[PDB]
Amino acid sequence: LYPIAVLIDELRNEDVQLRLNSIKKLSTIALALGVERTRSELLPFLTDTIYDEDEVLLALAEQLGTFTTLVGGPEYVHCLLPPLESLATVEETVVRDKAVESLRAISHEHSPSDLEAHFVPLVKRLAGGDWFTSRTSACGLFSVCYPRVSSAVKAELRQYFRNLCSDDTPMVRRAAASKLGEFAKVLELDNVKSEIIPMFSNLASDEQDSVRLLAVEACVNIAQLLPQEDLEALVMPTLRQAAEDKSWRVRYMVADKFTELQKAVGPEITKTDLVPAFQNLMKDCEAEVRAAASHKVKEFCENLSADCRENVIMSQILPCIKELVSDANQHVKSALASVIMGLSPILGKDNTIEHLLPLFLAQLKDECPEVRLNIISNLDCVNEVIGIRQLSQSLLPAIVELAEDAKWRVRLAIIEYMPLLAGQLGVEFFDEKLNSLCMAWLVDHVYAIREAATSNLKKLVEKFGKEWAHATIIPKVLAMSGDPNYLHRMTTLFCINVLSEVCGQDITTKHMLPTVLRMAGDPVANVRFNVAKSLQKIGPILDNSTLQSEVKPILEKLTQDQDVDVKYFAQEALTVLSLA
Amino acid sequence: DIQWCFSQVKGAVDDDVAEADIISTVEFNHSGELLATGDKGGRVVIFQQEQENKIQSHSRGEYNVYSTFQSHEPEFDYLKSLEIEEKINKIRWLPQKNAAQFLLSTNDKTIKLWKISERDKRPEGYNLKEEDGRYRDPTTVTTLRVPVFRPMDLMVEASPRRIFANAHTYHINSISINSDYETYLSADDLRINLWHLEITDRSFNIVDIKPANMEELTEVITAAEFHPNSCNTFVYSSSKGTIRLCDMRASALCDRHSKLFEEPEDPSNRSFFSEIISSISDVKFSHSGRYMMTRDYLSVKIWDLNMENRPVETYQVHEYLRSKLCSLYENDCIFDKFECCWNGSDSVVMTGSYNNFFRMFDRNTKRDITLEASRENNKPRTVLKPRKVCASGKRKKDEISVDSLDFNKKILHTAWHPKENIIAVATTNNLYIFQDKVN
Amino acid sequence: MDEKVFTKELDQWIEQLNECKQLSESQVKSLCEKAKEILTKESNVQEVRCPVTVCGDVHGQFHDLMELFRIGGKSPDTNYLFMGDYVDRGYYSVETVTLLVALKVRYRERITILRGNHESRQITQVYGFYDECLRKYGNANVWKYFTDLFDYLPLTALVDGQIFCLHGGLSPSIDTLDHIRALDRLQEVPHEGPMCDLLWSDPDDRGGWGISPRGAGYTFGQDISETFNHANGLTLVSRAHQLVMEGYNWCHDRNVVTIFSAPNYCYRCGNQAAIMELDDTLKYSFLQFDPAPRRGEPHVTRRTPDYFL
Amino acid sequence: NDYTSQMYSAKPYAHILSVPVS
Repeated sequence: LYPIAVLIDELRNEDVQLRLNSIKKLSTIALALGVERTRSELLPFLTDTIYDEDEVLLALAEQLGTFTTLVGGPEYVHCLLPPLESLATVEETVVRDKAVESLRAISHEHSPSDLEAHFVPLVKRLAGGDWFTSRTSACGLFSVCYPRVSSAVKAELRQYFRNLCSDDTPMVRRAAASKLGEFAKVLELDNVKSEIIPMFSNLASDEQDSVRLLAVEACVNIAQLLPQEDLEALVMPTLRQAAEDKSWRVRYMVADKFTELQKAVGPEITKTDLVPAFQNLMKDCEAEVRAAASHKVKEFCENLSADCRENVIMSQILPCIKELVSDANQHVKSALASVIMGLSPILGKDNTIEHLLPLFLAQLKDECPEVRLNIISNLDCVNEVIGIRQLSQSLLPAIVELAEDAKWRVRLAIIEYMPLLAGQLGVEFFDEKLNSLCMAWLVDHVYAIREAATSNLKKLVEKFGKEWAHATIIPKVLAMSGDPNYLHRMTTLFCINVLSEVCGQDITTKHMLPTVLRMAGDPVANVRFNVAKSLQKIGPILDNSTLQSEVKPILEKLTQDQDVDVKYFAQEALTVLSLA
Repeated sequence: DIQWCFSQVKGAVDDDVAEADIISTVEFNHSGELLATGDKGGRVVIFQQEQENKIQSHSRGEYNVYSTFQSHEPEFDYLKSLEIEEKINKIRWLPQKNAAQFLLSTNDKTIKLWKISERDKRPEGYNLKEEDGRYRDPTTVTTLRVPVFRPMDLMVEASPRRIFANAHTYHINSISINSDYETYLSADDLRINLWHLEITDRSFNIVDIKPANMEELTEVITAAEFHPNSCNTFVYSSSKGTIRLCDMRASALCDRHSKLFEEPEDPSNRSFFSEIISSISDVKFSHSGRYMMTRDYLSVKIWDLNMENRPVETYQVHEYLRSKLCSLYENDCIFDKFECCWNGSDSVVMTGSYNNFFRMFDRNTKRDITLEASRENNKPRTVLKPRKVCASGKRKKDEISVDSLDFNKKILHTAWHPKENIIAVATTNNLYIFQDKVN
Repeated sequence: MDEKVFTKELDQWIEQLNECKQLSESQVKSLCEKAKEILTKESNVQEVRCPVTVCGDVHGQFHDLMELFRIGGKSPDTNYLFMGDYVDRGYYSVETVTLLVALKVRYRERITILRGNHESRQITQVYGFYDECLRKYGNANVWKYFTDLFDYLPLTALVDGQIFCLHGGLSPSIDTLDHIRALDRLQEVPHEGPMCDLLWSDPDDRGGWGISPRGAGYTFGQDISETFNHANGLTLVSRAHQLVMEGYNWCHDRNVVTIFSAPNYCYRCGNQAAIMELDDTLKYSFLQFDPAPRRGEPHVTRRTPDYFL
Repeated sequence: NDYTSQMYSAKPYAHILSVPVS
């Protein structure tokens, strides 16, 4: 009982953190006081406490939303309305959204009688107030309280909504345009056709554009409702007027929502009206519009009329892409190149080698490394269809020119991408041409590149197998371990560490162990305690006999060096390996 | 024609004010009740109107203080490490959202966003202590009661709600809430950003005229604005005379304007100073939406949104100083960022001047008056008398000679009640409230 | 006994600091005492043997330090030899200095940190370090701990007796390291004196002697530097504390080299940075690099943001 | 006519000019 009176005196406080972690456990205080005590005297203390911060109210809103049972259940849930209503008026948008969410949540608890008695009047008060924050918060409650009321109440609610969507501020108007779709989803179809379409058109033709750019999503959610014999009589004019808008924001929001538009309006209306609008979008005057449009190329063509797919593609879409590829804006090419590939498995090998391959080579000679990165990463689509021979005849210039430039970020990227290419292309061509690049990276100057190639060796070996490993992979690095610089020697040790656990115990014991023992005598101490670390890591795969025969005496020697770091690490090794 | 009658005075009463006593901006509310005044040093003050007590109708209430809060503290920007300042440049009132009254505020490099709210309730009682603060024994607790809210006196507060800091290289000098209660802009001397009111960690540069080699600075931005009815028309000024009018519909980056209002300079005036006396100072739109005043140093000019190469009207503020220009340059008074303000319904203009004069030209009747703000020669409910300046020696008991004006009391900032005729001229240290003579 | 738990505690501290999270005052006090009792042994001149990776000014730019660690190999695999300047306008100066001192305490042999000119109580108070301590810790105790710790830092460093490293320049009253061994380091560096010249002087392309604009130290010319170099039997002098556009710059007939390690100094000059890699054969090299892309900064992006679509 | 022989106006907006560093 004492902690209860502790917590109670933390609501009224002067520290935001103490108030926060006291308000977090309101359920405990409620269970302490009880149902009657809470409903009688607690909530009136939470209704007026609007002297607070963002996160305090943000937690209080959810906590109040979850009290549907501490107050008693579906008889007194209508006693949490004052505090949530008084939360639905604050200015911080996140608090308003949490309050609206909790209101929609607890709306599923009132009896329909209690619904029509108390909840609907709450909607009328909130959607008829003066402070436009109230109306904004009320815009999104009709969806959860519509279906379970009487007819006259339904008419009243629709009248309120139509009085909302014609407000004189822009914020109310836009926050009603948003929920237009969620509201129209539940309206009966005749009521939809009669009332929703006029408000929808009035919105879509509003004087602002921050209000027009939501009518597009409204159009998607509405067109997913009407029968096919109406999508042209009611919706399509609005859409055709949107796809030629004067403010690029609406054009963008049309582009970004193109595949859903197609799915909804159906392939007939797509093939009839969207393709010309699609081209008009792709030849836009702004950058971001072309960005979105080009980004949406593949999925668009991949859902056209199954019969006339290839015809319309080859007849209309390809010249637009042939123009796009030679653009001057970076992001446009960066977007297009990464998605263009999906056209080959649908155009077929002949049309591919005829048209696509020319601009593939035109892309692979770009100047912004991101373009080449995308077009190299996304090669599986064309490799599955036309074979990697004709492309691999010329890919090597791209990879080589990419993996030698100045800024090491792109080198790191191509090293990250190398495993995919090697696993997708073939091992013979790899060992014939590319195999020197990994060895050239292993001794790179920038440490990050060295670690990248280090992990790349493991990935490549586990991809192919240890046979090709002991064929064309380890011996050379062990030979390289005799460089004049110590960093490359430690790098060879790193490769041994990352490779031992996969290159087979026999191959390890027969090839790398003598190298480790020889490296254990390097003059500089860095290599020596790194050798200690390597032995500690590699111990498990070895045998106890090998340990006792060679490793243990080396550890005893290394525990006696002139410095202290190797001593410490060798003590650690002996300890956690039971070699003490 | 209307008459102006001294009706109040505020602030200091002496003539020995310190540095942080110089009223540096004055901006009425949207309705007209409140009236901010952010003098130097950051001490934003807020004057509420005494609402109309229905017992007295004609006497529209005088102004009383409502709150007070420091805006900006001194600072040191170790990166450049010189003198980050504590001035107040531009106050702007967001519309009515709830019982609060928000308002932006800006020193030279960081825009806050304050809030003015009211509190009239408090809790009384505890469960671990008594009201005295003397703790009871943690075992003596036997019953539990919850703190309740009991009425109290009225109280206000001003908590910094957001801070849009650290984005501008040079000095911010303009703000404008947009048209849709969601965005706004803020134009430094070479860039322009476009914030979002509820996101304090991003921006969107939208205009940049910085030459690659910083040797050739030709134009600098001096004021921006939006359109009071359009969502996509901001009209940032310049420093050589031009007033570009971009359009955020054609292309996102509005470096490609859609108009260029520019006077075709006349060789009959350019002798030694046109390039410095032809710099715009504050480009204001009009409550209608069409005209757009631009008070330069020597002449108010009313442009039009449908006539590029020429103004519709023109007025002269203190044209008798075109000879004194030379001497005025000798004490840096030739550089002085003045400001104007429209009528509530586009019928009258006004602008500050030298020696506590503030003319107000007229749109329809082309008449122009010249008042004078001074505490001594007047009393509440008196009537002001139009003064008269004289260029030559014709000084006959009703004028003030040109060689007697004190170019040290400059009425820079003014205001105008958005509906009625209660102007608020802000002198070097006071906040005169010349009310109209209601009849 | 205590050594094992202390090493584990230091490992936890380093792991936590690696994601930019500060510590508590008790931890700072314990680490400062340990650093005191460790650094009290090392003399003014310190002979650290090759291999080593020389560094330069970091000036509190933590992300640049992380980029350096990603470029020149993670500690303690690669040795390091810093040249002070962990303060003056870094965004995370306290994090940088505590990371460096923690690495020094845990790896008292691998790493060696010299003394900078800017780490003096008045200098850190003026140039934002005191402000950073106030705004992050809520008091000035940690600043005092760091300032008193700064006294124990060695003046210079030596590599095989040929490569001489110091924060700034030389002094007219100092002729060889024998006076350096005689000089006391347990005192504040004044605005005048041989130590001030050691920490504040600079080499100049022009001849003669000039006064540094910073109000302290005197700029030694080519002649004095060359006479010192051939008198002491050295090959070159490695210095820092001078911003250069191309990261590193040879000077005075390749005798004195200037090294910077804070790319894009003060976030506006937009320079480059490099670290002099030193090998066992003493074939000095350089590894230029650019500042790492960061996150969280207020972006003035010409590209449209997500709120304006 | 005027006698402040000059042909520049970088005076009022001075800090907009270099004032670059240090």
